[PDB]
Amino acid sequence: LSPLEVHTIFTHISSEDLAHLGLNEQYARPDWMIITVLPVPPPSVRPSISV
Amino acid sequence: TGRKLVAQVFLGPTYYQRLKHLVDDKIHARARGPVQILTRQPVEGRSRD
Repeated sequence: LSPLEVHTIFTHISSEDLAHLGLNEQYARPDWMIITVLPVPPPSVRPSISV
Repeated sequence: TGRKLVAQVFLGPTYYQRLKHLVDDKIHARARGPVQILTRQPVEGRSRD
């Protein structure tokens, strides 16, 4: 199959439908399961070093 | 005092072994010391300290 295809179908999902299931048309939205803007945590969360 | 002890003592030589790990190596005290970089909590034993 693919991701772009799935996401598209989800986005089309009816609003009264998004609630019909264990989803949240405000917090959790199937159309969110797919990444597109992958976030980037600040170094503070990562490490470094210098010999 | 010089008083005899009521009871009799079992006095008699033997050899004891000077064990390792002395005290001045085992005392530890912290107070706003260095901290990890990643977690930012306090370092582990040793170091300084």
